Amino acid sequence: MNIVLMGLPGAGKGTQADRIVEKYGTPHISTGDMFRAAIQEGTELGVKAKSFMDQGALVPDEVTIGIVRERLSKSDCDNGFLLDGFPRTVPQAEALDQLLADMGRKIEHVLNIQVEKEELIARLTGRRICKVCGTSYHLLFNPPQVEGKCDKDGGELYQRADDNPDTVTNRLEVNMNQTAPLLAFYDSKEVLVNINGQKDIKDVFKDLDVILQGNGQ
Ligand SMILES: Nc1ncnc2c1ncn2[C@@H]1O[C@H](COP(=O)(O)OP(=O)(O)OP(=O)(O)OP(=O)(O)OP(=O)(O)OC[C@H]2O[C@@H](n3cnc4c(N)ncnc43)[C@H](O)[C@@H]2O)[C@@H](O)[C@H]1O
Ligand SMILES: [Zn+2]
Repeated sequence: MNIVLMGLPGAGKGTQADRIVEKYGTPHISTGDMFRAAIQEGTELGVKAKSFMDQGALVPDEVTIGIVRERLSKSDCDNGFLLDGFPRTVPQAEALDQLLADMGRKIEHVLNIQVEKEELIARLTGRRICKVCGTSYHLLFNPPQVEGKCDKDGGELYQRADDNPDTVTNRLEVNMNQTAPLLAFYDSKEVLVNINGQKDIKDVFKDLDVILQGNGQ
């Protein structure tokens, strides 16, 4: 289906994304991941993006919408898709509506994973990423089976440069600044669903599953 996983930095979007892909096998589209790739590719876009990313600020809308416009217009998204960490602003939200309006489609579910700020901060403090697949772990709450090695590919784990305290507080503030309105936009569009993310990973997924697995509740 056409899904959108939103939530503040550290809400467990990627974490829950890996589980949603397994089951339904829908294309995981993460703007955070795409920018990170452009950067690793060394593109001009990646150079300009990193500047904002390092600071913890949003990458300008026009650039962000642009890359999402291109990625979603690809064939591996006709049967469905899982946007992750997008949109984050109202312009992004509308640009996404029109984009799909042309393809004769629409967003069908906006899953908003909610967690209090303090938990969000603890989650980003001791987090680690797999050098090989991008997946994350948490030294305390969700450690890898074997220290420093990804459970999927044995890849090395590392801390995101921006997962430091200063940047984290700026990241949380900037993104929240856009939330309330973005949440209303979707709620008045009858597609939003809040979900308690302040629980075990498995349990947060079941709450997500209920909506994806259609069947009433
Ligand atoms: N649309 C857009 N517009 C403008 N700019 C944009 C943009 N999109 C991206 N950008 C730019 O790119 C930058 C980086 O983007 P991005 O990579 O998307 O950064 P982010 O916003 O900080 O979000 P995260 O992916 O890091 O968090 P997440 O919720 O997936 O967390 P995770 O699952 O690891 O979970 C966190 C930790 O918690 C643990 N965890 C997960 N679930 C649980 C649970 N249930 N209980 C306890 N711990 C848990 C995990 O193990 C992990 O260690 C942005 O700051 C911005 O500059
Ligand atoms: Zn990995």
